[PDB]
Amino acid sequence: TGTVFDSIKATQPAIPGTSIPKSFELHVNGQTVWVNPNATKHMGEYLTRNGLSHSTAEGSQAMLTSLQSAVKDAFSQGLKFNEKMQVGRWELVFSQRSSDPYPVLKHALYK
Amino acid sequence: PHVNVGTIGHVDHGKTTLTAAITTVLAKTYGGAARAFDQIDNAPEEKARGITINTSHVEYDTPTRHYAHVDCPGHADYVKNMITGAAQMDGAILVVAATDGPMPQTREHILLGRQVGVPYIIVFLNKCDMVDDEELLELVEMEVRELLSQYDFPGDDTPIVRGSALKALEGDAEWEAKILELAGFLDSYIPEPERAIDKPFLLPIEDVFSISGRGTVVTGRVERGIIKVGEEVEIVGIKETQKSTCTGVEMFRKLLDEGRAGENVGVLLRGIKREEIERGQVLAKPGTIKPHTKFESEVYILSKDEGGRHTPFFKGYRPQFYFRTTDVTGTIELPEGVEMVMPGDNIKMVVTLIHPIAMDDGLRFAIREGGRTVGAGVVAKVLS
Amino acid sequence: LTVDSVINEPRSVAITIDGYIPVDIKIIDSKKLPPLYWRGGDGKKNLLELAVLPENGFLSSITLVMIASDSIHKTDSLSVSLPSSECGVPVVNTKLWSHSESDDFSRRFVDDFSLDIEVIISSESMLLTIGENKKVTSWIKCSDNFYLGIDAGRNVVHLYLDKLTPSEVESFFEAVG
Repeated sequence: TGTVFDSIKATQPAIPGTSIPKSFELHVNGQTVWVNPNATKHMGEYLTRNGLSHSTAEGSQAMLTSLQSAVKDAFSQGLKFNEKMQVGRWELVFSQRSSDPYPVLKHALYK
Repeated sequence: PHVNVGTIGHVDHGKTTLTAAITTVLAKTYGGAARAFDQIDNAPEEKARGITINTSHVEYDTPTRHYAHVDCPGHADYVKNMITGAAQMDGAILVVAATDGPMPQTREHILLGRQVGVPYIIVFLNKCDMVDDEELLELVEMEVRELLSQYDFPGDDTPIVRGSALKALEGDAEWEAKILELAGFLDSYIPEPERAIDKPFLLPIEDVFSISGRGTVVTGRVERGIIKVGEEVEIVGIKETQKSTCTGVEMFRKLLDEGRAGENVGVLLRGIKREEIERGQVLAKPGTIKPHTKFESEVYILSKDEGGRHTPFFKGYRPQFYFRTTDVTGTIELPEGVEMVMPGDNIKMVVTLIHPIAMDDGLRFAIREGGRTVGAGVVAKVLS
Repeated sequence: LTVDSVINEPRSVAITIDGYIPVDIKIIDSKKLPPLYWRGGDGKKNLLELAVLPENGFLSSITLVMIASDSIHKTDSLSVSLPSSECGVPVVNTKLWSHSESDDFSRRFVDDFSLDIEVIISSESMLLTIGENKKVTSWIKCSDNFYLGIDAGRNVVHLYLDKLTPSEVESFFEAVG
């Protein structure tokens, strides 16, 4: 049993140069949130902009851990759908279509 | 037990003959040399990878150790091999022909070997058969020790063998015994190299993050030593050195309580703020690394075919120096009388940087200008 | 902002429309170096990001992530008056990011949220206005299905879309929320 990747179900291959998938079902405290590819686009942008570091796996794991600790704090205050979030150093927006019984996350920014 | 040794000396003084004789004679008197491949093919300061060093190699085996012996064919290859860390060495074998004394090239080579920090050097006098007097041998054996002592080597304690490689590989005894005593000095005088896991802990920072409810985590690969949970670590770099404690170590597959050198890990710190940590910094054992701005070093500038300048640079040169994880622009001071530094020749220079960086003697670095690697160097002496 | 040139590189621009993310246009697949962004609108309810390479002024993707049903206005039909200007991918003077070399994302995102955004949507086409300003200048035409418009004050103001069939505005309205 891993530390963080046990809460992630991968749905697409990894972003070029990282170990985070393009989209995944994140299981935080039982809530299943599917991550839209835009959040992962911005996370890979963060991890690649610093330059290729060749130790991107642990950085990606820590980034996913930070994202989970932010989404649990988003659940702590209640989810504001289609609105920017107030979690410190982050900002997330959610949505829920009728076909999806699980909410979707469309935006992830790490300042 | 695997030990790496190198040869230093003039090309036509018979160092290749010595290597062949050592291999064949130790293969006769002892077992055959093992084919083991224990070492990597490259060096620290990864941006300096791909300089196309020649690095002539041989291997032999003694009853106690297995020796990988390396030598360079030319001056440029030798200086590139010493300045970069390719084919690391725990000891060097100085080869001087007793017929004609040490050369200025050999003097410059052992000066470079001191600057890069070659720990021990033993001397082998070749072609001692082509001289019919023991006193001239005594005087040249004294002057090589004098030279070694001039360049801070223990010239008084340096083992010296008076042999002849050619007659040794021609099957004549009393010379096979001399190169066997050479191998015995390799076994006895050269200590076991310091294992990387036993060195002081040091970790270059590559990326920094903050996890809500958990704290700040740094993600880099550890270069030296071991780090365990609960220990206090000092971060040293651009800002003033700070203290923190490791409240856990995270790895890509499982969470572990100790981080050994060579592993890519994630270190959780205590009390430190994301804004205070940057990339160019390093975690270390408190008091084991110090930040410096000025240092004397020996550098090799890449030639045109190696990807460097097509033109020389001058006193007003201001490049970037890429250390473990970042570049820092620095200003250089050239030796007296040096008006220009062409591409392809090695030179000493005193570099002073714009921000402090944690450094010790022997740390290697790359020299870039616009993101392209243009030279390689190793710090010889830290300054104020 | 500052837009200063156009190019003529023929390459396919793909435009998908998910039921989650309203709109997204990908003119090129950028992997040489990630882009840097300009974010416009109201930061809380109406966010529109624009990406541009750091090496030059070429764009990567401009997409709005969320828009309010009140900040849009559906009308009967287009005012499709279109003076065709030079075609191709525009460029941007990247002086806004004076120090993009610190490698901290904070100094990489310039976003003036003081400017709001309106969307005029119809069963025929959709246009986007920014800044609540009465400025109009030449209209760059990236592809026959996607046009763009600059203002007199050195900035992109109006966006336009063509050849859209309501079968995907169904998903667009499922995503606008």
